[PDB]
Amino acid sequence: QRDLYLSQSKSPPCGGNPTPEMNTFCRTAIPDFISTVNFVKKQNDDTPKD
Amino acid sequence: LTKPFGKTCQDPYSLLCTWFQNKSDKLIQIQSLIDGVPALGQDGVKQPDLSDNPQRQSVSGPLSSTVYGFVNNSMMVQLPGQPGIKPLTFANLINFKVDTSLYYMKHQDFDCGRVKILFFSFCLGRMMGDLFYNYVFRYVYNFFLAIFG
Amino acid sequence: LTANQPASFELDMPNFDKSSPFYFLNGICGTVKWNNISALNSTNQSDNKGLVTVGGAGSNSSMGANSLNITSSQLQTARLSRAIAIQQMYVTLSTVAQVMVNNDPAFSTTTSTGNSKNDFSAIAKQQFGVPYKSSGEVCTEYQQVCQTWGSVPSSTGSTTGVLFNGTEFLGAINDYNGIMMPTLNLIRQSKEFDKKSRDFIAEANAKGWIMAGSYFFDLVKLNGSATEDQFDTGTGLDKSSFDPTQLTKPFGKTCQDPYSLLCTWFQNKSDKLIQIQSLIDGVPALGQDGVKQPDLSDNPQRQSVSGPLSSTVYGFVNNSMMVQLPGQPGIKPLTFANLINFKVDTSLYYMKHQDFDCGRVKILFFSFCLGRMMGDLFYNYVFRYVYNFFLAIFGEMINSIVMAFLMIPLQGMKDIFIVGVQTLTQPGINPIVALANMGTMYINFSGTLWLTLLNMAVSSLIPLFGIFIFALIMMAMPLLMAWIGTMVSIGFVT
Amino acid sequence: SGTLWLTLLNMAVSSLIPLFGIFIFALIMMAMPLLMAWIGTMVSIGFVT
Amino acid sequence: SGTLWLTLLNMAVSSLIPLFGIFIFALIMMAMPLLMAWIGTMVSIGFVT
Amino acid sequence: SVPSSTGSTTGVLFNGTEFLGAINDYNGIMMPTLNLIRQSKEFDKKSR
Amino acid sequence: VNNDPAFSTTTSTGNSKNDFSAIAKQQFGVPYKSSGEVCTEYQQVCQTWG
Amino acid sequence: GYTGWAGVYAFFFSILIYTSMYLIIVQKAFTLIAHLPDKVLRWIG
Repeated sequence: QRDLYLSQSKSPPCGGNPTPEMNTFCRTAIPDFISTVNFVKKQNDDTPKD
Repeated sequence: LTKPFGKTCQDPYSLLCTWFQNKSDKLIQIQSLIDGVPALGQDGVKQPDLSDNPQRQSVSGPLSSTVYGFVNNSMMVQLPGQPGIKPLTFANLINFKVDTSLYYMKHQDFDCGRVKILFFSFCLGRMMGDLFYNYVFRYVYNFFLAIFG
Repeated sequence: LTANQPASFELDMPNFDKSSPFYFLNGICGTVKWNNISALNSTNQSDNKGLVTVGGAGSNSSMGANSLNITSSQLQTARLSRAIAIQQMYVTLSTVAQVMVNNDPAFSTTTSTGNSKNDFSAIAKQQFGVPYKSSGEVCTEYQQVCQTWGSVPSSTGSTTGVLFNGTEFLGAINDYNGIMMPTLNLIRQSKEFDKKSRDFIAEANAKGWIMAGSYFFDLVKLNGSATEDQFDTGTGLDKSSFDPTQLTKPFGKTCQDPYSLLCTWFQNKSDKLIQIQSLIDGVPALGQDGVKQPDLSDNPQRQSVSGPLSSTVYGFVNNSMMVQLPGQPGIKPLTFANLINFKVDTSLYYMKHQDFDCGRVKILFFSFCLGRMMGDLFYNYVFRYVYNFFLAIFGEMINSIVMAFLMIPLQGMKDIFIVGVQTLTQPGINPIVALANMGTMYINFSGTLWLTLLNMAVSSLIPLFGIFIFALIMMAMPLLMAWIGTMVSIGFVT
Repeated sequence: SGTLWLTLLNMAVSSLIPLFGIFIFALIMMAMPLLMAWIGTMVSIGFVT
Repeated sequence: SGTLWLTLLNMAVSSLIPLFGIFIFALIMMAMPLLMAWIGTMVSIGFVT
Repeated sequence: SVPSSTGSTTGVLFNGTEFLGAINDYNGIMMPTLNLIRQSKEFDKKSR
Repeated sequence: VNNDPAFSTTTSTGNSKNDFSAIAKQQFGVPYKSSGEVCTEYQQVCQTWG
Repeated sequence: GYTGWAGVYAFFFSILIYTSMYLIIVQKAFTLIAHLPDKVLRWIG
């Protein structure tokens, strides 16, 4: 969807007069989703270090 | 995934809707990959019961190629180890010959009563019948029955 | 052969090779299931190399009381006996089905001479017939016995010749039973007296005097024994199913699985399989009511399908189940049915047909009754259809549930105590064991009746009307609970 | 006693008009203690005598 | 016995189907004496043992 | 596979043992921890 | 009530980003654990506010 | 050999009467506590 939007960077909504959230979406890339899930770090954060 | 969308999309994922401009096709495709609807019919496989079910039924045909169906089918195979699942002692002793086909609402064709708006000929009676009964009542009833089974 | 044979087999109809393009059509016309014979699952030597022996005495088994010997081919044809019998069923019913299909004028794509009265009905040019008593008169109720097969009177303005004697279905049934009889005979090969009745005595000396109590029942069959046709049960063909609606299942606004290829082939026009459905149970070629799948059990209160509806497959089966063959009768009407009278009528809740005021809406030079069309479409054809469909189901539903909730005390108790008195009245018959058998029969009947009652009570979930079959179970709970408690307490005691 | 009980059963079953029979259902539930008392009286009387 | 009772209550609650929801009531009442006999058997057995 | 699924048959990308294989992996990784947990067992001094 | 932008006589002169929602310009916040991490279930002890 | 769940009900009754008999054995075995002293007193007394 973002590629289809950026290929049309002469027409709304990535162009013209975008609403701020749409402008932010057009600007920001798509981070990796699988790479961010990590159970060990989450459990370590939840558990007190003591 | 398709929760926010509607007449105007609401919480808690309004930002996804505004990104997609209130279009849900890219996510109903996700749903159809997840459990089938609607690329393989309006109703398909549901979330499997992963408990020890000796009478589990394998899904067959196109529904075999969905995530939930694949998990259900995988749950039945036996590993190279010797079997360790005990089927119920008497499944035919307790029988429930209950069929939901008795309460099926069929697809009726209504009289196409043509109205002629100047030079526009169309029967709103057939459209009303197909919409409110053949597609609203019928789908709701079939949805209840499908969950019921 | 030494491995455990499959417990159940299923044959989905039609059958097609996986290579054939019509594999998706597998199972549209129903499915039939049959179990295996218990002569192989038990511990029994079996091999194809040479001679094979069957087991009798030695353990607690369902086999015969004597050890017999047969050959590998004999036992091979023995384990296939169910398959051969069911295939004989299929081959003998094939002619009947072919005659029935050729009867239908709709299926006759060739030019037809009859137009409106030269035939019998829109589903059959020639009438199948209805059961007749041994008087030449119309046999409506089963209680008045029916023996012959007579054509319906001139209700359609003409009398077409019949094509059946009403004995094809029962002819297939007793053909199947006759084919089955040799296998059950071979499996049932004294039987009431065994030498092993003594084997405990010596073992008793191994225990001592205190253990003499646990031998009591042995002594009962020790001083009891000294002083002292059939039809197949457990075939499992009840589990078979046949849903006529699966033919029109895929069709819709845009058709979908499972049989979507049928819809695509017919270009989303199911006007040709609805004729199949009307041949099956008579909708919509003969009204919108038809006759649903008949229940095939001991139902002396069975009601025959009269008129053109008799010319459908389900109606024909229901009518054929009524005729009494020249052989001995086997169904006796319940000795007290007027005792439990139900004057429930569904006509009190029927919704009529109402004429609405024509709402005259005028377009430039067009004019139509929008109000009348809305009224007679949304209510006279949508609300009316749903309500009348629920009532139509409920009619035969409550008939059957009332029959089942009526049949417990009279039939069950009377028959069980009659057989108990019969076995007790013969001098020499052991009274303790006879009472024990009476009690176990009581327990079996009471429990299986309770489970069937639960099954139908669940199956009475029709909207707007099942709530009061529910209320029926609640109002009957005291009296029916008394009946079942009597039965189970008697069984436990005896 | 049992003829009256069967008449009650028939009436209750035949009270199946929609949207309103649930309260005849409430009536039978509410009267179940009273009917149970009376019917038990008469039936136990007959059983004893 | 009680774990299975709790899961029975869970599924009976989880039925709650619009229109076809009365099925759980019909089955539960037609089975309450029999299922109650089973569960009371189990519970009393455990209590004596 | 299933022949004539939509008029033709295609290759299968699994062996039906990926989910169960993951389950066995989880159980095998879990076993050392529970073994350390469980570590006489048929007799105790407290009983006396 | 003073926090509600709907009750403010003057309308927004900038982007909606500087605001929080259509009911609050400054958010109220939620309870937080003693470690300052997002508190969702009360069974986990939540002490501070953020 | 009992057909149907007649064997199931037999199983119910057998385990019920097993624990029942266990109970009466325990109860009539535990009566000596107050059963023997009285008859001992009958003996010497």
